[PDB]
Amino acid sequence: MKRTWQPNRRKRAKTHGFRARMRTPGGRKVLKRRRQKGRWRLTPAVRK
Amino acid sequence: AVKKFKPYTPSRRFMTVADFSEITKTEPEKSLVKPLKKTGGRNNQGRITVRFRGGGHKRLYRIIDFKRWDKVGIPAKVAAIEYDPNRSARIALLHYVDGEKRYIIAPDGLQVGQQVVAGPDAPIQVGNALPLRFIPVGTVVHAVELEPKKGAKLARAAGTSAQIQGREGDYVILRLPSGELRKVHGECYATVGAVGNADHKNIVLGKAGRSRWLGRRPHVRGAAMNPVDHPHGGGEGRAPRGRPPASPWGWQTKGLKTRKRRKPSSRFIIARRKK
RNA sequence: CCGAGGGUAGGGCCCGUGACUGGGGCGAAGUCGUAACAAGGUAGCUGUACCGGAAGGUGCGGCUGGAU
RNA sequence: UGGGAGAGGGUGGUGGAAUUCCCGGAGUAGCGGUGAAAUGCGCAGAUACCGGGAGGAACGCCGAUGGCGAAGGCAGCCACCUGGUCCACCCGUGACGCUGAGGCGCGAAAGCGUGGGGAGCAAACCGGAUUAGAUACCCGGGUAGUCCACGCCCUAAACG
RNA sequence: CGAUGUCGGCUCGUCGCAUCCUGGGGCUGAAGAAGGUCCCAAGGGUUGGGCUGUUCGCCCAUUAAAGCGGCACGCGAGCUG
RNA sequence: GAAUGCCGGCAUGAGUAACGAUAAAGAGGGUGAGAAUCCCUCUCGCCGUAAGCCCAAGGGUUCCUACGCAAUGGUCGUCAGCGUAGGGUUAGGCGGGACCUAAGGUGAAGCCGAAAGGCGUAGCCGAAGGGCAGCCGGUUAAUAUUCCGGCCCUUCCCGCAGGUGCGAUGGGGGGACGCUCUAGGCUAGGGGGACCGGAGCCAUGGACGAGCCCGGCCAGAAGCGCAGGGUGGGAGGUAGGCAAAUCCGCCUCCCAACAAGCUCUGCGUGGUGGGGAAGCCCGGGUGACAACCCCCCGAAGCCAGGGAGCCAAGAAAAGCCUCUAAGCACAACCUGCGGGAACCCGUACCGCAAACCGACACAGGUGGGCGGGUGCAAGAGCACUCAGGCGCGCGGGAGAACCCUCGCCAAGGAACUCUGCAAGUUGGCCCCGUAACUUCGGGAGAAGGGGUGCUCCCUGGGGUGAUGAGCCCCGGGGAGCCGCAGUGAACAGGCUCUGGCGACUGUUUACCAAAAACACAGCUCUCUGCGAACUCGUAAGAGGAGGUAUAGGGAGCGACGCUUGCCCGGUGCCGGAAGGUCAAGGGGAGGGGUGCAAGCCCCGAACCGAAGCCCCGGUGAACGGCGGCCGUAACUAUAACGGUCCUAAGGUAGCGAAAUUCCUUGUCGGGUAAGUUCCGACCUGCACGAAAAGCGUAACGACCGGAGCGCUGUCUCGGCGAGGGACCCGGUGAAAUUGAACUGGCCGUGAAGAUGCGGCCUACCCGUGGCAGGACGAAAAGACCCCGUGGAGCUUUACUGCAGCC
RNA sequence: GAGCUAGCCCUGGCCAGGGUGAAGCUGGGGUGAGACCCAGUGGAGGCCCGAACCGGUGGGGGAUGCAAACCCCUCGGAUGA
Ligand SMILES: CC(C)C[C@@H]1CCO[C@@H]2[C@H](CN[C@@H]2C(=O)N[C@H]2[C@H]3O[C@H](CCC/C=C\[C@H]2C)[C@H](O)[C@@H](O)[C@H]3O)C1
Ligand SMILES: [Mg+2]
Ligand SMILES: [Mg+2]
Ligand SMILES: [Mg+2]
Ligand SMILES: [Mg+2]
Ligand SMILES: [Mg+2]
Ligand SMILES: [Mg+2]
Ligand SMILES: [Mg+2]
Ligand SMILES: [Mg+2]
Ligand SMILES: [Mg+2]
Ligand SMILES: [Mg+2]
Ligand SMILES: [Mg+2]
Ligand SMILES: [Mg+2]
Ligand SMILES: [Mg+2]
Ligand SMILES: [Mg+2]
Ligand SMILES: [Mg+2]
Ligand SMILES: [Mg+2]
Ligand SMILES: [Mg+2]
Ligand SMILES: [Mg+2]
Ligand SMILES: [Mg+2]
Ligand SMILES: [Mg+2]
Ligand SMILES: [Mg+2]
Ligand SMILES: [Mg+2]
Ligand SMILES: [Mg+2]
Ligand SMILES: [Mg+2]
Ligand SMILES: [Mg+2]
Ligand SMILES: [Mg+2]
Ligand SMILES: [Mg+2]
Ligand SMILES: [Mg+2]
Ligand SMILES: [Mg+2]
Ligand SMILES: [Mg+2]
Ligand SMILES: [Mg+2]
Ligand SMILES: [Mg+2]
Ligand SMILES: [Mg+2]
Ligand SMILES: [Mg+2]
Ligand SMILES: [Mg+2]
Ligand SMILES: [Mg+2]
Ligand SMILES: [Mg+2]
Ligand SMILES: [Mg+2]
Ligand SMILES: [Mg+2]
Ligand SMILES: [Mg+2]
Ligand SMILES: [Mg+2]
Ligand SMILES: [Mg+2]
Ligand SMILES: [Mg+2]
Ligand SMILES: [Mg+2]
Ligand SMILES: [Mg+2]
Ligand SMILES: [Mg+2]
Ligand SMILES: [Mg+2]
Ligand SMILES: [Mg+2]
Ligand SMILES: [Mg+2]
Ligand SMILES: [Mg+2]
Ligand SMILES: [Mg+2]
Ligand SMILES: [Mg+2]
Ligand SMILES: [Mg+2]
Ligand SMILES: [Mg+2]
Ligand SMILES: [Mg+2]
Ligand SMILES: [Mg+2]
Ligand SMILES: [Mg+2]
Ligand SMILES: [Mg+2]
Ligand SMILES: [Mg+2]
Ligand SMILES: [Mg+2]
Ligand SMILES: [Mg+2]
Ligand SMILES: [Mg+2]
Ligand SMILES: [Mg+2]
Ligand SMILES: [Mg+2]
Ligand SMILES: [Mg+2]
Ligand SMILES: [Mg+2]
Ligand SMILES: [Mg+2]
Ligand SMILES: [Mg+2]
Ligand SMILES: [Mg+2]
Ligand SMILES: [Mg+2]
Ligand SMILES: [Mg+2]
Ligand SMILES: [Mg+2]
Ligand SMILES: [Mg+2]
Ligand SMILES: [Mg+2]
Ligand SMILES: [Mg+2]
Ligand SMILES: [Mg+2]
Ligand SMILES: [Mg+2]
Ligand SMILES: [Mg+2]
Ligand SMILES: [Mg+2]
Ligand SMILES: [Mg+2]
Ligand SMILES: [Mg+2]
Ligand SMILES: [Mg+2]
Ligand SMILES: [Mg+2]
Ligand SMILES: [Mg+2]
Ligand SMILES: [Mg+2]
Ligand SMILES: [Mg+2]
Ligand SMILES: [Mg+2]
Ligand SMILES: [Mg+2]
Ligand SMILES: [Mg+2]
Ligand SMILES: [Mg+2]
Ligand SMILES: [Mg+2]
Ligand SMILES: [Mg+2]
Ligand SMILES: [Mg+2]
Ligand SMILES: [Mg+2]
Ligand SMILES: [Mg+2]
Ligand SMILES: [Mg+2]
Ligand SMILES: [Mg+2]
Ligand SMILES: [Mg+2]
Ligand SMILES: [Mg+2]
Ligand SMILES: [Mg+2]
Ligand SMILES: [Mg+2]
Ligand SMILES: [Mg+2]
Ligand SMILES: [Mg+2]
Ligand SMILES: [Mg+2]
Ligand SMILES: [Mg+2]
Ligand SMILES: [Mg+2]
Ligand SMILES: [Mg+2]
Ligand SMILES: [Mg+2]
Ligand SMILES: [Mg+2]
Ligand SMILES: [Mg+2]
Ligand SMILES: [Mg+2]
Ligand SMILES: [Mg+2]
Ligand SMILES: [Mg+2]
Ligand SMILES: [Mg+2]
Ligand SMILES: [Mg+2]
Ligand SMILES: [Mg+2]
Ligand SMILES: [Mg+2]
Ligand SMILES: [Mg+2]
Ligand SMILES: [Mg+2]
Ligand SMILES: [Mg+2]
Ligand SMILES: [Mg+2]
Ligand SMILES: [Mg+2]
Ligand SMILES: [Mg+2]
Ligand SMILES: [Mg+2]
Ligand SMILES: [Mg+2]
Ligand SMILES: [Mg+2]
Ligand SMILES: [Mg+2]
Ligand SMILES: [Mg+2]
Ligand SMILES: [Mg+2]
Ligand SMILES: [Mg+2]
Ligand SMILES: [Mg+2]
Ligand SMILES: [Mg+2]
Ligand SMILES: [Mg+2]
Ligand SMILES: [Mg+2]
Ligand SMILES: [Mg+2]
Ligand SMILES: [Mg+2]
Ligand SMILES: [Mg+2]
Ligand SMILES: [Mg+2]
Ligand SMILES: [Mg+2]
Ligand SMILES: [Mg+2]
Ligand SMILES: [Mg+2]
Ligand SMILES: [Mg+2]
Ligand SMILES: [Mg+2]
Ligand SMILES: [Mg+2]
Ligand SMILES: [Mg+2]
Ligand SMILES: [Mg+2]
Ligand SMILES: [Mg+2]
Ligand SMILES: [Mg+2]
Ligand SMILES: [Mg+2]
Ligand SMILES: [Mg+2]
Ligand SMILES: [Mg+2]
Ligand SMILES: [Mg+2]
Ligand SMILES: [Mg+2]
Ligand SMILES: [Mg+2]
Ligand SMILES: [Mg+2]
Ligand SMILES: [Mg+2]
Ligand SMILES: [Mg+2]
Ligand SMILES: [Mg+2]
Ligand SMILES: [Mg+2]
Ligand SMILES: [Mg+2]
Ligand SMILES: [Mg+2]
Ligand SMILES: [Mg+2]
Ligand SMILES: [Mg+2]
Ligand SMILES: [Mg+2]
Ligand SMILES: [Mg+2]
Ligand SMILES: [Mg+2]
Ligand SMILES: [Mg+2]
Ligand SMILES: [Mg+2]
Ligand SMILES: [Mg+2]
Ligand SMILES: [Mg+2]
Ligand SMILES: [Mg+2]
Ligand SMILES: [Mg+2]
Ligand SMILES: [Mg+2]
Ligand SMILES: [Mg+2]
Ligand SMILES: [Mg+2]
Ligand SMILES: [Mg+2]
Ligand SMILES: [Mg+2]
Ligand SMILES: [Mg+2]
Ligand SMILES: [Mg+2]
Ligand SMILES: [Mg+2]
Ligand SMILES: [Mg+2]
Ligand SMILES: [Mg+2]
Ligand SMILES: [Mg+2]
Ligand SMILES: [Mg+2]
Ligand SMILES: [Mg+2]
Ligand SMILES: [Mg+2]
Ligand SMILES: [Mg+2]
Ligand SMILES: [Mg+2]
Ligand SMILES: [Mg+2]
Ligand SMILES: [Mg+2]
Ligand SMILES: [Mg+2]
Ligand SMILES: [Mg+2]
Ligand SMILES: [Mg+2]
Ligand SMILES: [Mg+2]
Ligand SMILES: [Mg+2]
Ligand SMILES: [Mg+2]
Ligand SMILES: [Mg+2]
Ligand SMILES: [Mg+2]
Ligand SMILES: [Mg+2]
Ligand SMILES: [Mg+2]
Ligand SMILES: [Mg+2]
Ligand SMILES: [Mg+2]
Ligand SMILES: [Mg+2]
Ligand SMILES: [Mg+2]
Ligand SMILES: [Mg+2]
Ligand SMILES: [Mg+2]
Ligand SMILES: [Mg+2]
Ligand SMILES: [Mg+2]
Ligand SMILES: [Mg+2]
Ligand SMILES: [Mg+2]
Ligand SMILES: [Mg+2]
Ligand SMILES: [Mg+2]
Ligand SMILES: [Mg+2]
Ligand SMILES: [Mg+2]
Ligand SMILES: [Mg+2]
Ligand SMILES: [Mg+2]
Ligand SMILES: [Mg+2]
Ligand SMILES: [Mg+2]
Ligand SMILES: [Mg+2]
Ligand SMILES: [Mg+2]
Ligand SMILES: [Mg+2]
Ligand SMILES: [Mg+2]
Ligand SMILES: [Mg+2]
Ligand SMILES: [Mg+2]
Ligand SMILES: [Mg+2]
Ligand SMILES: [Mg+2]
Ligand SMILES: [Mg+2]
Ligand SMILES: [Mg+2]
Ligand SMILES: [Mg+2]
Ligand SMILES: [Mg+2]
Ligand SMILES: [Mg+2]
Ligand SMILES: [Mg+2]
Ligand SMILES: [Mg+2]
Ligand SMILES: [Mg+2]
Ligand SMILES: [Mg+2]
Ligand SMILES: [Mg+2]
Ligand SMILES: [Mg+2]
Ligand SMILES: [Mg+2]
Ligand SMILES: [Mg+2]
Ligand SMILES: [Mg+2]
Ligand SMILES: [Mg+2]
Ligand SMILES: [Mg+2]
Ligand SMILES: [Mg+2]
Ligand SMILES: [Mg+2]
Ligand SMILES: [Mg+2]
Ligand SMILES: [Mg+2]
Ligand SMILES: [Mg+2]
Ligand SMILES: [Mg+2]
Ligand SMILES: [Mg+2]
Ligand SMILES: [Mg+2]
Ligand SMILES: [Mg+2]
Ligand SMILES: [Mg+2]
Ligand SMILES: [Mg+2]
Ligand SMILES: [Mg+2]
């Protein structure tokens, strides 16, 4: 049947993207936390 | 004159439709329309704030002239009468001798080709607009402003009217369509006559899908719901109300008055509605 | 080929009968009340409506085939 | 052809009396109701009186033993649209008449559908009396309905 | 109770005997025929249908007879549900 | 040494199940160490509204070539979407951007919020919508509307000429719109040709033929032709289009009007440029100077912004055209022609799937376009087939039980069973014919029947064409032929009678309920006079609604018909300027602490003093509620009638053993041989009853009952047959479970059901196919039941608070 | 976190073929005029049959699955809420 993951590059970028994150207080704490942890990537990769 | 159908489907048994016989023009005036932005009953938060809305036919808004003191003294000709999907009334296309064009809501009796005019001096004729003080007592009147220069507010839907009862200083006394008696300032404008399309109330929607076309989504009874949802929700089997009948939010809904007690407009309301 | 008739399927009129049910007729001395004939004790009758154990009562309008 | 009387019919308008309710004022201990009462209403200011307002329904006197209509039925006053009918004159047609199974139309009240309207009245209903009872008669309330539009119903002591 | 699946049916049997029939007896208020009552006997047999989820029970048509009980009210790692 | 402990390793089950659609294979020849599995050829089968082809998304090198086979591939592997390396994606016109706006988002101004932040007209962003210029063919191992060829076109810059009051983000026009149905004319696409071109072929009995087999086009600027769209021209006035305006709108007058003209599209033609089969020979070469023509069918596509009808009344903005304002009129803009200029990103490949979403090369899921022919009434249905693509990444045998999926069956025909569950039957089209009842539509495909192929002959009408021929479409009559059978295969209703419920079409518990549930038109009550009520938000601000009582919120009921009774004492809500109670506050009789005192400081009665509550009324389609005992008729029985207690009032009409009736399978009647169900009645209704509506109701239902006919492997009662498994052999090889085991029966015993204890009996050691009685077999720390001063949802006249309202 | 699912908003797309035959309109009849009747035309509808597409009624299979909801047969809607 239709499963839950239906990839869509625009959707991915507009929801989880670096700019979406910078716009809200909580998104910035995400960026700050994944920085402090040392994540190689702070935000999902989409081809664009 | 509502029109019937032969019972050739279960729903055509009872369906009635308007006759559309006063209509003389069947596409609107390009310069006077704009898109009517549908809401679904959602507010600027996106939350439903009026349940069960959405899904109706697409519509354009037709700008209606609810002031008419905009153009004192300038007569206009009744060019056309048109269907308006944003209101129960029909609407009348007006060509002013100016060249300006404008819609009004179409009074009862109004014929294409006649002239109407607005102002303190206009004739007392179906279609004219005067401040209330200059309209003789007993006149049936529609599209009444409620405060001067603020726009016509009262008696706008199909078939309605207000009646001028008496005068008192700067105010006149109107009997509104609800039967309330109210003081409305004499400088408030009003249009002579009743609103047209009086047969509107006798239309039988006839099928569920027709409510859908109007943007009315199905209404769910509280008695059908659960207690998380509604005072009347719950119960094994059917259940009577079991408490004073109530709204989803818990206030009582059989009798409980709701006009704010200390409202300044009370001084101008002589007598609440009847019946 | 047509053909008595036999078979299949579906209708129409009639007759008989049927748990139960509707009033109707009749029947020497049953029970309830007293509507009508006298102004019958609320003049009567009446078409209709609604109501009531029952006759009946009341509304509306009609008639005199009503008294004084 | 000329004239007549008439609540004949339909539409629109509109005029005063009365009842009810609302507002103001003035006033106080009862009002109402009956065979007698009681229920009801009233000092939270009624009844009785004066002024203003709203709204519906019916048109006093004239009015008659009257008038008009085929019948049912028709009554303030006004305009309009319309039927019947009679008289005069003796002009026109030249029996073109009478009745009329079916058919079609009209048809008090009540009642029914859809809107409206709702003052007074009032089936149903509630109450108070009366009574052995009183699902009545009398009294206090009161909903359909009584009114308007359109559509049905088609009955009668629709009788002379 | 860190689970011993529960009513009825179906299928498959197997056992007890306080025996429904068939076999053998005694008594009879046993003439015969046919019954009643008790004793011995478990080898074999013990039908089909209508109603109900039913077990049971009632009924229809038969039969020599249409037995009553146990097996976790036998049988869901065999089925049904 | 135990914690269903934690991490890791390794066992058992076991050479066991399985190897992923039952579309299917066989042989020859190659290659190689090795071949059912790679390549090639021949034969066979499968898809063909796809299992073929093209877009979009998503994926991201998977593409092509060489070299590989450890692992990945459910087996093998020389092969591969695998490993290594090299190569491969070319645009002014295709798609996106340097254009436009939609929802939405963001946001000068501005508003609001302890902070963070929330709003917000303009404006800006935002597309699969608008707008905009490229078609055909060839080339590569791999890209192509991108390279190349041919023929076309767009914008920008600059110049020449010619024309004009030029000029904008401002005004205006246009852009610009629905649903159904649809005319004419074309095009795509298709069928036929006795005509045109072609390598050939004559077989096995016949055919050298008007034979068979193959093919008979594509793109094209101007001009021209056919078919369509869009559009009146002039004058005078002018106060409106937030400045101006010669434009637009509005009034007038004259002329033009089913037209025409102008303009813009589509189709045809068109200079010219391409393509071009079978077959044969080694993707290529030939065919080939290839031929390229006639007729028929014909779109849902095109002309298009076409036409009609309808109600539910159908985006915006830019491009573009026109008007003018500053300005400027040496400019500028319009037209024509010439030269020059024209950027960024994508482009490989997969794409109904082995490359995307599902952990897998997973029988599942994934939007748009094309989707050929024949016959079957039509069609995208079905069967077979074209082009093209496949045989589904384990095979070889055998021919047991048993399971799956399938075919048939004597006599019987529902006897099966909770139930005809399941499977039969029926089955398309044409014609005849068709009942109760009904809201007049319907019920209806009611039921039930007859016809159906082929051949000859005669004949009616239509489309194209020409009025004819030919081709094509609808028929009509007669006479025949064959078979068991003519919708000869495939696709394709079983029917009726009668109840319950719900009017109806719809909706639902994604993944155990599709229903009688929810919704529904319709009915009623109630709130709301607009800065409405109500809702979301601390607020600003939104929705309501750019609506206004014929409207908006809430609530119950649920098409329609006939109806909807009595109770207002309690609760609710509505009304009541009196009375009672009533907080802060007012008032301050009278006290008190302290101080020499002036004073300072505290307590404080009467009385005035909101809402609420009390109190007086109203109100049921507001919450609700609608009696008991005893007596009585000239047979008996039963009570129309009476008595008395109680109530706020004592259940009306209608219905009734009911989706409600306990006793109960009530009783009677019907249907049956037989009927706890069913239907019809009765009424002592345990415990119906009137908008949590009462009683009916045509039509409707994958709803739940009862009966009958038809027909059956459901059954008496089973038999045989097919294929996929099971079984054997080669290859690959799991799983839960598992204290260890050298693991029999009886009768006892035991913590009360023993392989393991006692006594007896029985029993050589080890497997394979099978069956399920036991190992209180596995699975899951019982979901029932209790217990814990465990949890959570929900309710209220439990307590206590809070929002909100007064 | 609404790339699943529920609702709404904006903008697009899709629904083979066949059947039934409403209103209106035309003509005829009818009447004083009418209503109304008859035939033709017409092409309505939460109309009918049936693909695509959307569903998920009954049974069977599957049940360490092809699959953490699938497969076969059957069945509902298919111009509309
Ligand atoms: C009067 C009765 C209520 C008495 C009651 C009957 C219920 O069961 C029995 C109780 C007594 N214990 C039984 C039980 O728990 N049995 C369970 C079974 O659950 C699976 C089978 C399917 C589920 C059925 C039963 C559940 C409860 C599982 O496979 C079985 O091993 C078994 O665990 C008594
Ligand atoms: Mg889903
Ligand atoms: Mg995307
Ligand atoms: Mg996207
Ligand atoms: Mg997205
Ligand atoms: Mg976001
Ligand atoms: Mg972002
Ligand atoms: Mg912050
Ligand atoms: Mg910060
Ligand atoms: Mg790094
Ligand atoms: Mg992140
Ligand atoms: Mg109708
Ligand atoms: Mg009708
Ligand atoms: Mg109209
Ligand atoms: Mg516009
Ligand atoms: Mg809005
Ligand atoms: Mg917003
Ligand atoms: Mg937001
Ligand atoms: Mg709401
Ligand atoms: Mg809503
Ligand atoms: Mg409105
Ligand atoms: Mg309108
Ligand atoms: Mg005012
Ligand atoms: Mg209405
Ligand atoms: Mg609408
Ligand atoms: Mg509604
Ligand atoms: Mg509802
Ligand atoms: Mg509920
Ligand atoms: Mg519920
Ligand atoms: Mg919730
Ligand atoms: Mg709660
Ligand atoms: Mg609650
Ligand atoms: Mg409740
Ligand atoms: Mg409930
Ligand atoms: Mg209940
Ligand atoms: Mg419930
Ligand atoms: Mg109730
Ligand atoms: Mg209750
Ligand atoms: Mg409540
Ligand atoms: Mg009011
Ligand atoms: Mg014979
Ligand atoms: Mg006696
Ligand atoms: Mg009398
Ligand atoms: Mg008497
Ligand atoms: Mg008397
Ligand atoms: Mg009398
Ligand atoms: Mg009475
Ligand atoms: Mg008093
Ligand atoms: Mg006083
Ligand atoms: Mg009034
Ligand atoms: Mg004479
Ligand atoms: Mg009458
Ligand atoms: Mg009357
Ligand atoms: Mg009394
Ligand atoms: Mg007495
Ligand atoms: Mg009244
Ligand atoms: Mg008389
Ligand atoms: Mg237990
Ligand atoms: Mg365990
Ligand atoms: Mg247990
Ligand atoms: Mg267990
Ligand atoms: Mg059996
Ligand atoms: Mg003897
Ligand atoms: Mg024996
Ligand atoms: Mg035995
Ligand atoms: Mg039994
Ligand atoms: Mg029993
Ligand atoms: Mg018995
Ligand atoms: Mg014997
Ligand atoms: Mg036993
Ligand atoms: Mg026992
Ligand atoms: Mg027991
Ligand atoms: Mg047992
Ligand atoms: Mg058992
Ligand atoms: Mg089981
Ligand atoms: Mg069992
Ligand atoms: Mg078991
Ligand atoms: Mg077992
Ligand atoms: Mg077991
Ligand atoms: Mg230990
Ligand atoms: Mg473990
Ligand atoms: Mg542990
Ligand atoms: Mg561990
Ligand atoms: Mg290790
Ligand atoms: Mg391990
Ligand atoms: Mg290991
Ligand atoms: Mg070992
Ligand atoms: Mg092993
Ligand atoms: Mg082996
Ligand atoms: Mg094994
Ligand atoms: Mg396995
Ligand atoms: Mg497998
Ligand atoms: Mg298959
Ligand atoms: Mg198969
Ligand atoms: Mg082979
Ligand atoms: Mg090989
Ligand atoms: Mg090999
Ligand atoms: Mg193979
Ligand atoms: Mg090969
Ligand atoms: Mg095909
Ligand atoms: Mg990937
Ligand atoms: Mg390998
Ligand atoms: Mg190897
Ligand atoms: Mg290998
Ligand atoms: Mg491997
Ligand atoms: Mg695999
Ligand atoms: Mg090799
Ligand atoms: Mg490449
Ligand atoms: Mg180019
Ligand atoms: Mg640039
Ligand atoms: Mg954006
Ligand atoms: Mg775009
Ligand atoms: Mg081109
Ligand atoms: Mg337009
Ligand atoms: Mg528009
Ligand atoms: Mg558009
Ligand atoms: Mg429409
Ligand atoms: Mg072409
Ligand atoms: Mg063709
Ligand atoms: Mg060409
Ligand atoms: Mg001007
Ligand atoms: Mg060639
Ligand atoms: Mg050549
Ligand atoms: Mg199409
Ligand atoms: Mg078009
Ligand atoms: Mg058009
Ligand atoms: Mg806009
Ligand atoms: Mg200047
Ligand atoms: Mg100059
Ligand atoms: Mg120019
Ligand atoms: Mg640039
Ligand atoms: Mg490419
Ligand atoms: Mg698929
Ligand atoms: Mg596709
Ligand atoms: Mg692939
Ligand atoms: Mg595979
Ligand atoms: Mg797959
Ligand atoms: Mg072809
Ligand atoms: Mg066909
Ligand atoms: Mg295969
Ligand atoms: Mg396949
Ligand atoms: Mg074998
Ligand atoms: Mg066969
Ligand atoms: Mg047989
Ligand atoms: Mg039979
Ligand atoms: Mg038979
Ligand atoms: Mg049966
Ligand atoms: Mg068939
Ligand atoms: Mg019948
Ligand atoms: Mg019939
Ligand atoms: Mg019938
Ligand atoms: Mg019937
Ligand atoms: Mg009929
Ligand atoms: Mg038939
Ligand atoms: Mg024939
Ligand atoms: Mg033949
Ligand atoms: Mg069928
Ligand atoms: Mg239903
Ligand atoms: Mg339902
Ligand atoms: Mg019902
Ligand atoms: Mg009904
Ligand atoms: Mg439907
Ligand atoms: Mg569930
Ligand atoms: Mg479910
Ligand atoms: Mg689930
Ligand atoms: Mg299911
Ligand atoms: Mg359910
Ligand atoms: Mg269903
Ligand atoms: Mg539901
Ligand atoms: Mg319904
Ligand atoms: Mg109703
Ligand atoms: Mg109402
Ligand atoms: Mg709130
Ligand atoms: Mg708030
Ligand atoms: Mg705050
Ligand atoms: Mg608004
Ligand atoms: Mg509402
Ligand atoms: Mg409902
Ligand atoms: Mg309904
Ligand atoms: Mg009460
Ligand atoms: Mg009261
Ligand atoms: Mg009360
Ligand atoms: Mg109150
Ligand atoms: Mg107070
Ligand atoms: Mg109660
Ligand atoms: Mg009570
Ligand atoms: Mg009654
Ligand atoms: Mg009964
Ligand atoms: Mg019943
Ligand atoms: Mg009951
Ligand atoms: Mg019972
Ligand atoms: Mg019982
Ligand atoms: Mg019985
Ligand atoms: Mg019987
Ligand atoms: Mg019965
Ligand atoms: Mg009884
Ligand atoms: Mg109930
Ligand atoms: Mg009923
Ligand atoms: Mg019914
Ligand atoms: Mg009826
Ligand atoms: Mg249904
Ligand atoms: Mg159903
Ligand atoms: Mg049957
Ligand atoms: Mg069998
Ligand atoms: Mg076999
Ligand atoms: Mg062997
Ligand atoms: Mg091996
Ligand atoms: Mg392996
Ligand atoms: Mg051991
Ligand atoms: Mg051992
Ligand atoms: Mg052993
Ligand atoms: Mg052993
Ligand atoms: Mg024991
Ligand atoms: Mg033992
Ligand atoms: Mg042992
Ligand atoms: Mg031991
Ligand atoms: Mg031992
Ligand atoms: Mg021992
Ligand atoms: Mg031992
Ligand atoms: Mg021993
Ligand atoms: Mg032994
Ligand atoms: Mg073996
Ligand atoms: Mg074995
Ligand atoms: Mg076992
Ligand atoms: Mg066991
Ligand atoms: Mg155990
Ligand atoms: Mg066990
Ligand atoms: Mg489990
Ligand atoms: Mg635990
Ligand atoms: Mg436990
Ligand atoms: Mg558990
Ligand atoms: Mg549970
Ligand atoms: Mg317990
Ligand atoms: Mg405690
Ligand atoms: Mg404790
Ligand atoms: Mg607790
Ligand atoms: Mg809690
Ligand atoms: Mg708080
Ligand atoms: Mg409130
Ligand atoms: Mg998605
Ligand atoms: Mg669309
Ligand atoms: Mg469709
Ligand atoms: Mg037909
Ligand atoms: Mg026709
Ligand atoms: Mg027409
Ligand atoms: Mg339909
Ligand atoms: Mg059909
Ligand atoms: Mg299924
Ligand atoms: Mg589904
Ligand atoms: Mg089945
Ligand atoms: Mg499962
Ligand atoms: Mg399936
Ligand atoms: Mg199927
Ligand atoms: Mg269908
Ligand atoms: Mg269709």
